[PDB]
Amino acid sequence: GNYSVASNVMVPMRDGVRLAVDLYRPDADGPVPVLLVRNPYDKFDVFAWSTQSTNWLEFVRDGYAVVIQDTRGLFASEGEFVPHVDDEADAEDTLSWILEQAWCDGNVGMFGVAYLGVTQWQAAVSGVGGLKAIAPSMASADLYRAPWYGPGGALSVEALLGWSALIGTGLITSRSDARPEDAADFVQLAAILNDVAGAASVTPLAEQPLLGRLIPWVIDQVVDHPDNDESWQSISLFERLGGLATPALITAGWYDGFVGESLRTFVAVKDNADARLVVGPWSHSNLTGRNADRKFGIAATYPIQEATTMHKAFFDRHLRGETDALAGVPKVRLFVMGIDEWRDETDWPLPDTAYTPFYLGGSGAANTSTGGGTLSTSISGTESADTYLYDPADPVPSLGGTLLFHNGDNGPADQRPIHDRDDVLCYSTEVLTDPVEVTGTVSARLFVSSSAVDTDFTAKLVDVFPDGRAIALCDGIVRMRYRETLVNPTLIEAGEIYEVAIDMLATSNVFLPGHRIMVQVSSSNFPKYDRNSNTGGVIAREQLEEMCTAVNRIHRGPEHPSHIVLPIIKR
Repeated sequence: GNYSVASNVMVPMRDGVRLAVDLYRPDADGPVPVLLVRNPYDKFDVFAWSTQSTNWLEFVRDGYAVVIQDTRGLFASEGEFVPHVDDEADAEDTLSWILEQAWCDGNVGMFGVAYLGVTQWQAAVSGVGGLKAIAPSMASADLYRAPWYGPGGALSVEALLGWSALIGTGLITSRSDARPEDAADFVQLAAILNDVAGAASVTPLAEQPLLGRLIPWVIDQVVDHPDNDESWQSISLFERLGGLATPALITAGWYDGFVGESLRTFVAVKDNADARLVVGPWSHSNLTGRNADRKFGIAATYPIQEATTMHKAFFDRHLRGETDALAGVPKVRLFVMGIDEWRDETDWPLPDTAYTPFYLGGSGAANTSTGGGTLSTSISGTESADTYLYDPADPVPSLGGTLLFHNGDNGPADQRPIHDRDDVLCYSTEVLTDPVEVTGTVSARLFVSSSAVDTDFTAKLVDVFPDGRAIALCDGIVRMRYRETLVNPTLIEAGEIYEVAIDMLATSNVFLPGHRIMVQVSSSNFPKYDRNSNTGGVIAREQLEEMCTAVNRIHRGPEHPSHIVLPIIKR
């Protein structure tokens, strides 16, 4: 079909501030269903994000109108920009405006990735009857849990500094008349992006002259609020998701920074409305399926046309009343790593998931990959413990995983470069003779003790290949002061043994014959997470010099059954 495009149509918000939108309307008679996208990266720049989403022009050619809007305070829109705080109201007023237009038939939907996904959850809680469906990709409904902090209570510092530098560069390269400093700033912002770990290594972390100037929010909201307090609660949508009845087509990536939260949104809305889930082996910046030491095959490449077809079927069902539009479409579609194949599922978590404990054990010290650390479904008979020194000045480098900006294009990273570290404990199963599928949420329960009043403990699931590659799958961290709650932290007593849980997000991997299941335990993973100072103080306000090293210990045996819980699937 044919269509037209109207640029910079100004939409008034409740406070009088006008946001700019571009209207892609089909050349048809009568009102049509409409799809909305709220974008902070310039509505004009469609190529920048569309390749990670859908060939949505197909929607317009098929009769849908598409509205792309500049969020408040950015590019063509008026007002002041502050992340997240105005999106709920602005989305509500925008949806109301769309519903009032002559070309809207009363059915509105949304789609988009990341920030363009978070804004959909913020729109969904408005209660606007006209919003019939959303499709949040690689998104979150709880900004503290993803992407700024996490279930463990540690700051995702590389995510914060990287995104902030990107926003800053955008704020500058768009100004209404360049400034004298602009040139210099753009240089500094680039220096941050080329070495995020370096930018995150400065102490006190809270001191950000550049970023703090270009976007105060970086410190005023994120850095200054390490507890999941009221400031975070205010923009979290998660608790309100259970009361909604809005269909949601959710997409996630196993190595994507928002994966944990993306999956949780599916679980939160699947009972009250038509929810769909698609999870590929992608990281935020790498949807190719190709990584430095791991290739998932061409079938793993983000299937943009298939995604477009699925989104159209989803919108046809919920916005155009086509009751059989989703016939044959699975509820859940996962890329199962190892066998490296897409597979349909009827639900997530998968039905028949056997949450199986794999206990830490072994003779001697489990320090380093050449230690004697073992993993077994049987409880260890010997009461032992592995000890190591965690020094904030020398944290374990982040390698792959869900990194967003700091080397965030190699999720399934080979871990061998850090296997020689004494602060990296390794526990592996024997070489497998039969495949073992692990698909679902993953967590660990460790009995630990520290010489400090606070510290961190990390756990990483790894697939060890016959050729030696130790490929990262999923990982988590627990900042001890938040061991029981992210809201009201309390310190620990040196030497006392605590049983703590580490949320390791999720994965889908078949450990094939010849492989080993391995878990890496430590007390740091920088800059994925900022370093714990081991002092019990305000971490972001401490000087490296005033920080302490900590002698940490992992207890294992009959009385302290430390283990990782794997979601075993047997078919």
